[PDB]
Amino acid sequence: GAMGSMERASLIQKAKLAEQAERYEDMAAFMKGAVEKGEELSCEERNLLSVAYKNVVGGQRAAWRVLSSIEQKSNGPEVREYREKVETELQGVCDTVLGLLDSHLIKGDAESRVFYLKMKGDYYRYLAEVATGDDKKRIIDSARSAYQEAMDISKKEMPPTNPIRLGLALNFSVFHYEIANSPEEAISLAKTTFDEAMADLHTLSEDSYKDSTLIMQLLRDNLTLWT
Amino acid sequence: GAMGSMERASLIQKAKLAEQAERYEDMAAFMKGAVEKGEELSCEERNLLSVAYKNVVGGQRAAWRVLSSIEQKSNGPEVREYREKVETELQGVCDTVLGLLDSHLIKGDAESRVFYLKMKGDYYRYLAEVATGDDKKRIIDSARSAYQEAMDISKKEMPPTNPIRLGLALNFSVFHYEIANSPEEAISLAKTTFDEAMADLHTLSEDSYKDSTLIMQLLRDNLTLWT
Amino acid sequence: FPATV
Amino acid sequence: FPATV
Ligand SMILES: O=C(C1=C(O)C(=O)N(c2ccccc2O)[C@@H]1c1ccc([N+](=O)[O-])cc1)c1ccccc1
Ligand SMILES: O=C(C1=C(O)C(=O)N(c2ccccc2O)[C@@H]1c1ccc([N+](=O)[O-])cc1)c1ccccc1
Ligand SMILES: [Mg+2]
Ligand SMILES: [Mg+2]
Repeated sequence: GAMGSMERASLIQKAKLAEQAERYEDMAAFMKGAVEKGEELSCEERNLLSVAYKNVVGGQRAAWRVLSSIEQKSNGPEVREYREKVETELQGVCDTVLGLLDSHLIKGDAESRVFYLKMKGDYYRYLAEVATGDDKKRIIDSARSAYQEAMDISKKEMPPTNPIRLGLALNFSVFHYEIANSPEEAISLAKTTFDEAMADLHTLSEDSYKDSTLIMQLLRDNLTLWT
Repeated sequence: GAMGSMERASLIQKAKLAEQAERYEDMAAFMKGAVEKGEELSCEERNLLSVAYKNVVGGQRAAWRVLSSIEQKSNGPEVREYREKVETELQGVCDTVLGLLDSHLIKGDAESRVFYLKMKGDYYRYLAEVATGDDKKRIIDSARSAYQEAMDISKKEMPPTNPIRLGLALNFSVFHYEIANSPEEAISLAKTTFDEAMADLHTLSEDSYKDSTLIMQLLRDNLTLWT
Repeated sequence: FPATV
Repeated sequence: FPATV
């Protein structure tokens, strides 16, 4: 493809250059070409992939919500039209990632399998944010199943302070509140996740405790805004 | 072209939507299609055009300087390669605007003619920032001539507090310092421009004084960093 | 909006 | 960098 004549190592190098330059579209593109070499990604490579696509899709969601809110207060076809144009681009990026996950990445180490399944649920969540009708809750089921399988693996194979486990549960909680119309389970899981991290705070790791304490603060922040 | 089936008015509407959504690439694209309808642009439309393309090219310049600085401290071809890739995109956007100016916009009212000629010098300046060799100072001459013609019109037909006149002179001063290797004329014109705005401060306008006082502060800021 | 990571 | 507008 676009990047198939480039060495995988150079693609990783340039993904990092693009991150320094805040060229997240380029970053995602280099990382996609790297994934497509057919070898698995290290922890650091996994995170370059997630960062790139999160920035790209994050800016698309921010634009969609602007226009969508304008489109609500307005109720000429121009706002619908343009909202729909951004919506269709957002859907294309989600499909790209979801295809990368099912075609190459998901397949491994437990932290690895949780990571990708949490991404599958996340980008199914972003599609759900803009979908409607029969297509919609087909998406919601897809998101839930990806999240559920990831929760089971992380409870079994990861300590309760692990930042992927914590971050997974923060996002599954948000899925419950904002997507599945169940503030109850959202609050329960957020509080269970925090309480259990504190019960076994001795499991924090030299390499990752800063990350865990941050996600734990975010779990409290979501409970504070939901109470 | 891409937008030729769309009403000019809808294109203006959607340029404004894209600005609210911070989709400056879309904004530039809608404004280009609007320009290409062949009618002149109002003051407000002129500013939608400049804003769009300034954000697009501004992000490209920020990325180029990151990589270029990395490329200097590094003295593998990957940094050169990627710098060159961003460089070539930056050149494409400048050529797009410069072609829009010569093919459609320059052609009118005096504020109008100054506005476009200042853009021609500006985007010739951004090409000069990355050019080399014979191609380079061919660009510098192009920038200077555009700026000079705009200075003459604004001195003759505009008051010294007019924000386009002030902004033009701020940028021509910067052209002298950063591009033409002449800190002398850069400082002179910046100080002349400020002093003359203050001499005739009674000419500030109800509709634009906030803009003039801001550019006047920026003129002082550049003198402060150049002294 | 609530926080995600 | 110096200021431009
Ligand atoms: O920037 C952040 C991270 C990285 O740079 C990185 O290597 N992390 C990491 C730490 C331990 C094990 C595996 C890992 O990947 C971080 C990370 C943590 C959770 C999630 N998540 O999606 O749940 C993704 C990445 C970061 C992002 C959000 C809150 C705190 C920190
Ligand atoms: O946002 C800014 C502006 C607008 O929204 C706008 O309508 N202006 C305007 C005011 C009077 C006459 C004609 C005009 O176009 C502003 C403007 C002023 C100078 C320049 N320049 O390039 O020199 C471009 C636009 C703005 C940008 C920079 C510093 C202050 C203000
Ligand atoms: Mg990080
Ligand atoms: Mg403005």
